[PDB]
Amino acid sequence: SISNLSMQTHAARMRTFMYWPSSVPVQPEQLASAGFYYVGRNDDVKCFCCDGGLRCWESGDDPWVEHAKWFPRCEFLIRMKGQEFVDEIQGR
Amino acid sequence: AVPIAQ
Ligand SMILES: [Zn+2]
Repeated sequence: SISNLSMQTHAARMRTFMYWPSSVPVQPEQLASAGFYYVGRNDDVKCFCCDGGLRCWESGDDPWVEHAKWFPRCEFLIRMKGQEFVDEIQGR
Repeated sequence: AVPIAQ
Protein backbone atom coordinates (compact mmCIF):
# COMPACT_ATOMS: atom_id res chain seq x y z
CA SER A 1 0.00 0.00 0.00
CA ILE A 2 1.15 3.53 -0.84
CA SER A 3 -0.06 6.48 1.24
CA ASN A 4 0.17 9.06 -1.56
CA LEU A 5 0.20 7.85 -5.17
CA SER A 6 0.36 11.32 -6.69
CA MET A 7 3.85 11.50 -5.18
CA GLN A 8 5.20 8.17 -6.56
CA THR A 9 7.57 9.80 -9.00
CA HIS A 10 10.75 11.68 -8.23
CA ALA A 11 9.68 14.41 -10.66
CA ALA A 12 6.42 15.08 -8.84
CA ARG A 13 8.16 15.22 -5.49
CA MET A 14 10.78 17.66 -6.79
CA ARG A 15 7.99 19.98 -7.95
CA THR A 16 6.63 20.33 -4.41
CA PHE A 17 10.02 21.68 -3.31
CA MET A 18 9.60 24.72 -5.52
CA TYR A 19 9.13 26.82 -2.37
CA TRP A 20 11.38 24.84 -0.08
CA PRO A 21 12.97 27.45 2.24
CA SER A 22 16.53 28.20 1.20
CA SER A 23 17.29 28.72 4.89
CA VAL A 24 16.90 24.96 5.44
CA PRO A 25 20.29 23.11 5.48
CA VAL A 26 19.10 20.12 3.48
CA GLN A 27 18.77 20.08 -0.29
CA PRO A 28 15.44 19.25 -2.00
CA GLU A 29 17.05 16.69 -4.38
CA GLN A 30 18.17 14.57 -1.45
CA LEU A 31 14.77 14.69 0.21
CA ALA A 32 12.99 13.88 -3.04
CA SER A 33 15.28 10.93 -3.66
CA ALA A 34 14.61 9.58 -0.18
CA GLY A 35 10.91 9.54 -1.03
CA PHE A 36 9.92 12.79 0.64
CA TYR A 37 7.77 15.61 -0.70
CA TYR A 38 7.20 19.07 0.75
CA VAL A 39 3.96 19.65 2.66
CA GLY A 40 4.26 23.37 1.98
CA ARG A 41 5.10 25.00 5.32
CA ASN A 42 8.40 25.46 7.10
CA ASP A 43 10.49 22.35 6.52
CA ASP A 44 7.84 19.62 6.86
CA VAL A 45 8.03 16.68 4.45
CA LYS A 46 6.27 13.32 4.04
CA CYS A 47 7.10 9.97 2.47
CA PHE A 48 4.74 9.06 -0.39
CA CYS A 49 4.97 5.42 0.71
CA CYS A 50 4.91 5.10 4.52
CA ASP A 51 3.54 8.61 5.10
CA GLY A 52 6.11 9.31 7.75
CA GLY A 53 6.66 13.03 8.21
CA LEU A 54 9.85 14.77 9.35
CA ARG A 55 10.57 18.35 10.43
CA CYS A 56 13.26 20.54 12.02
CA TRP A 57 16.04 19.36 9.69
CA GLU A 58 19.53 20.09 11.01
CA SER A 59 22.76 20.78 9.19
CA GLY A 60 24.31 17.46 8.24
CA ASP A 61 21.01 15.56 8.38
CA ASP A 62 20.80 12.79 5.78
CA PRO A 63 17.27 12.11 4.44
CA TRP A 64 17.88 8.37 3.99
CA VAL A 65 19.44 8.03 7.42
CA GLU A 66 16.55 9.85 9.06
CA HIS A 67 14.13 7.81 6.98
CA ALA A 68 15.68 4.60 8.28
CA LYS A 69 16.05 5.96 11.83
CA TRP A 70 12.41 6.97 12.25
CA PHE A 71 10.54 4.72 9.81
CA PRO A 72 12.62 1.52 9.49
CA ARG A 73 9.71 -0.45 8.06
CA CYS A 74 8.97 1.73 5.03
CA GLU A 75 8.71 -0.51 1.96
CA PHE A 76 10.17 2.17 -0.30
CA LEU A 77 13.06 2.63 2.13
CA ILE A 78 13.73 -1.10 2.13
CA ARG A 79 13.34 -1.39 -1.65
CA MET A 80 15.76 1.46 -2.31
CA LYS A 81 18.36 0.98 0.41
CA GLY A 82 18.21 -2.70 1.35
CA GLN A 83 17.48 -4.26 4.77
CA GLU A 84 21.14 -4.23 5.76
CA PHE A 85 21.29 -0.44 5.56
CA VAL A 86 18.21 -0.13 7.75
CA ASP A 87 19.47 -2.61 10.36
CA GLU A 88 22.79 -0.82 10.37
CA ILE A 89 21.17 2.53 11.09
CA GLN A 90 18.94 1.06 13.76
CA GLY A 91 22.05 -0.41 15.36
CA ARG A 92 23.39 3.01 16.33
CA ALA B 1 15.14 15.74 12.06
CA VAL B 2 12.11 14.69 14.13
CA PRO B 3 8.71 13.15 13.38
CA ILE B 4 5.79 15.41 12.63
CA ALA B 5 3.49 14.57 15.54
CA GLN B 6 0.18 12.98 14.58
ZN1 LIG C 1 8.83 5.99 3.96
